[PDB]
Amino acid sequence: RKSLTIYA
Amino acid sequence: MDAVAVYHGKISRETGEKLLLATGLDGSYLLRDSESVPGVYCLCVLYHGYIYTYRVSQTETGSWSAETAPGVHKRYFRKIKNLISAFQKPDQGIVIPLQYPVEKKSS
Repeated sequence: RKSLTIYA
Repeated sequence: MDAVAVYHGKISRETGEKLLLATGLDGSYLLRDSESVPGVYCLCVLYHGYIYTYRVSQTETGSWSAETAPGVHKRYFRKIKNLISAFQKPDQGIVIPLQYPVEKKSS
């Protein structure tokens, strides 16, 4: 678990 | 208006991230209702175990545009379905072109 999202 | 098959509806950014992760197929994508930004949709994409989200909203002209990384102009589409269809090919200002539609309980 950490950050699977990066957005744009 | 919202004629999309991959519309999970109201789901947290975490749900959409876990969904794609489970699939394990690059190019996969889905739709989610931005919590922090009500009224805006987010297109998630699977790539290298990641979930790229793009800002998709309808302007006052009744058109659907996608907001990606800088250096890439936002194209204006007449229909939301046309947007997903355009992202099904390379050179579209994204990390990777769609390839595995994450249907919402219809696979």
